[PDB]
Amino acid sequence: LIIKHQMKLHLNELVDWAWRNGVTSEKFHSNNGSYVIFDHSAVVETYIINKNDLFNVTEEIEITLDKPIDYFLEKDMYGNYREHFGIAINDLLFLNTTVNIWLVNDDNSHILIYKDGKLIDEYMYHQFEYEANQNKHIYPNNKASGTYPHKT
Amino acid sequence: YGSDMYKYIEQVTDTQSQDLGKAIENAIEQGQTKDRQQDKGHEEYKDYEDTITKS
Repeated sequence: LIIKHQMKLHLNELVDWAWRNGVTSEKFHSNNGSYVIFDHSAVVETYIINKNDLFNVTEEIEITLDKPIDYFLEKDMYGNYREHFGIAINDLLFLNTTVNIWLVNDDNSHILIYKDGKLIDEYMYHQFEYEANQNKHIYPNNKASGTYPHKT
Repeated sequence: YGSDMYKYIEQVTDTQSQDLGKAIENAIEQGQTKDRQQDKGHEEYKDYEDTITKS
């Protein structure tokens, strides 16, 4: 169960993500045409990069029982709701009692991943990911934060 | 030969153990209470005071 996740990151977030998920050599372009070049997992050359510049990066999050999940919500068969941070699903002491497990997406939106004793397949997960936060209005805000740097 | 021989020379018994326990207890309690109070009051009184004045 591997899920593509495309996001836009500032320079600090992009550098952090690149160093955590090792990149040997790659050039990342930004919203405003600035670029940063990683060579041998070390920053080498950066163009004129202003604040609020957005870089597009796609990361794969894979949801499996054995690997840890950053934030999930578990419902016992008795009716108790608990939340667990950064532990695998199998790491629960008594997985026998657990009925449902929902991933949490930092938007306070729950996506069902574990029901009826088995993981949710990829396509039902896509359906639930669309379905969880339908009426999510994002604030519209645009600032150019740049101008053609050279004298032309 | 070697050092291990000493272990046999003086009877040595190595003992290990490991106990791993798990326990989940779930208790559900429900309670209902019904009360009913009914009171009655009744009081009656009488007074008499006679004042006689001279001036």
